[PDB]
Amino acid sequence: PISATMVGALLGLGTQMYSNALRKLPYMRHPWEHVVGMGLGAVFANQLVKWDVKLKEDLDVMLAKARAANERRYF
Amino acid sequence: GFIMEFAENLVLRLMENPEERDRKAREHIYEMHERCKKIKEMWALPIRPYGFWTFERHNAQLRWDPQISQVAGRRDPYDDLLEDN
Ligand SMILES: CCCCCCCCCCC(CCCCCCCCCC)(CO[C@H]1O[C@@H](CO)[C@H](O[C@@H]2O[C@@H](CO)[C@H](O)[C@@H](O)[C@@H]2O)[C@@H](O)[C@@H]1O)CO[C@H]1O[C@@H](CO)[C@H](O[C@@H]2O[C@@H](CO)[C@H](O)[C@@H](O)[C@@H]2O)[C@@H](O)[C@H]1O
Ligand SMILES: CCCCCCCCCCCCCCCCCCCC(=O)O[C@H](COC(=O)CCCCCCCCCCCCCC)COP(=O)(O)OCCN
Repeated sequence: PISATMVGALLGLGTQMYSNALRKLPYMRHPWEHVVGMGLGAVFANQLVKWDVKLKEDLDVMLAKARAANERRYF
Repeated sequence: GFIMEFAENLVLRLMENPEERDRKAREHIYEMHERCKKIKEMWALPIRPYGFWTFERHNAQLRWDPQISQVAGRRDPYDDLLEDN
């Protein structure tokens, strides 16, 4: 299965070649920044997944608190 | 052997457990309906909670003014008169 790095690195390479094509350049003009983009995409995707997990748990805590506060009107 | 004696059990391996499929279907229905009820309850929450000002973060002044009511410019006139003794 995709492990958030086979997608992040692919998106990094894709955006590197995408920006490379918008300047009417050969797709693999500078492969060193292609590797840099792969690494950056992998790192950003991993950070996004971790932040999503943290954000979901914090949101669950906030919803629990809000529900507890709203329940107090009945009791 | 011959082709069909192997293609038969090949297809049989390819096909899945129906008992697992039925169990997963009834399960998925159960938790999906429970979560549906949960989301329906969640959408019922008003924008303004019942407490609101009761919350400690929404006062910010009941525990700030008492430590300020001693500075000059906020004192009751009858505070400096009898403070000498
Ligand atoms: C933009 C286009 C997106 C196109 C891709 C779509 C394809 C779908 C796959 C997207 C994908 C990555 C997102 C990539 C985004 C691209 C980067 C964007 C910027 C580019 C630069 C998220 O997909 C999964 O992520 C899960 C995250 O929890 C979520 O599950 C829900 O979460 C709960 C919430 O709290 C919910 O409560 C709950 O119901 C679900 O459990 C779901 O989002 C989903 O199942 C792939 O899964 C990846 O994330 C995790 C999951 O395991 C894996 O790493 C984990 O890390 C530890 C956790 O810290 C774990 O401990 C560890 O075990 C694990 O290793 C990865 O290895 C990989 O599998
Ligand atoms: C969202 C999911 C899908 C997207 C996934 C994205 C994947 C992660 C990103 C991958 C990026 C890979 C790019 C490859 C690395 C290239 C690095 C080259 C940097 C560089 O050459 O330095 C300068 C280029 O300017 C620069 O490059 C710096 C300016 C860059 C602008 C970035 C602005 C960030 C702040 C705003 C973020 C967006 C906010 C939106 C709300 C010099 O350039 P030169 O030497 O060629 O010549 C001068 C031309 N001036």
